Amino acid sequence: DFANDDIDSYMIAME
Amino acid sequence: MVGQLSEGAIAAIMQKGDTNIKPILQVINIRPITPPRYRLLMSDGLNTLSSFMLATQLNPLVEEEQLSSNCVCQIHRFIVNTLKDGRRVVILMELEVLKSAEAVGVKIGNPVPYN
Repeated sequence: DFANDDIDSYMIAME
Repeated sequence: MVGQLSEGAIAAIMQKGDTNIKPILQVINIRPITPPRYRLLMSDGLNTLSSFMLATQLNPLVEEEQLSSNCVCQIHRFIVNTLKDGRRVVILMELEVLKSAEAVGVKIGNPVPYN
C-alpha cells in the first residue's frame, strides 16, 4: 500500500 | 542501467505538464484500488512519483501480466489532471512494455521521491 493518501479517492472519482 | 530510463521526465511532467513526451519508465509497484483501477509507482531513474493511474482500457496489460512490478515501459499517450491542491495525477492512456519484469528483475538505480 505505497502512498496510501487521498489520491486513491481522487482517482476513483475520476471518469 | 539508469541510462535506460527517461531521467527528468517526472520533473518535466510535474513542472511543465508536458504531454508530448514518450518517456521510458520503470514500474516500481502496482496496486489495485477497489472493476479494478490500478495505481502505479513509477520511476524515471532520477525520481519516483506515485500518482500514476492506468486507464481502464490498459487493464488487460495487468491482467495478462505483461505490465508488472519491475518492468520497463514507454508511455505513448497520457493525460495530466492537476488537483486543486497542486498535486498532479497522470492518466496512462497508451503504453508499450519494452522489457518484462522477469528480464529486468530489480529496481533500476536509486530514484528518490519527487518533491
